[PDB]
Amino acid sequence: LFTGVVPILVELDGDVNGHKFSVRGEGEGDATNGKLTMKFICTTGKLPVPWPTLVTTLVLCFARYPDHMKQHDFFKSAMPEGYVQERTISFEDDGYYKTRAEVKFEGDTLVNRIELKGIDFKEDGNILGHKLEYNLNSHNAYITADKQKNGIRSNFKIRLNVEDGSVQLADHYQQNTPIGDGPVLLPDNHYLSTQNALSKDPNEKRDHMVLLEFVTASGIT
Repeated sequence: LFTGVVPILVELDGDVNGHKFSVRGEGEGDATNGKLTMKFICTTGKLPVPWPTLVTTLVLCFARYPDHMKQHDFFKSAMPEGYVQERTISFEDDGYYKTRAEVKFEGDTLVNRIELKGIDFKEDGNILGHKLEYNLNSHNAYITADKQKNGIRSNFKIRLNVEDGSVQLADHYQQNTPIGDGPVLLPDNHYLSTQNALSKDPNEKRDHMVLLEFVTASGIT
């Protein structure tokens, strides 16, 4: 199921401050090496927010969990029926993203289907005003079990690069639960670490993002 390369489809329907948009993505995942390769297209025209602010919303089941941590891989153990991933994201000095997603297999394809709402952004801020560099730093995230809520949680911060040279923080608050609320593997506390390279397709005319990404779990011997 995750042994070799798996095709991925991402579908995101959003609106920020009432501006409606949609993103579709295709690529593949290789959980053996923790590797993702994707191309995302804005199917509604110009993306009304910067692409770097959507990377975390646009499949942690492809993180590399080494052998000794397989008993702590919530994301794969919930497959193929899948999980719900929900986030609140607070942007420094600006608005909020509220996201709900279902991650599951639909046939041979791993599908991430997302709804996003962005509330109370400034029209002339860094997000709606498109003032971010086209880049995303490497980041770490602490993963904990929530036995009460039958799932896992994670709170982490992302550092966005602003075109004036400053840094803008995005505080992420995350919760995952299995689709169907059935029995859930409860991991011990551990970390996920991500590297991501954002680029462009020199022949693509639509608003788009090419992504190469590497995610690895650590923290349990």
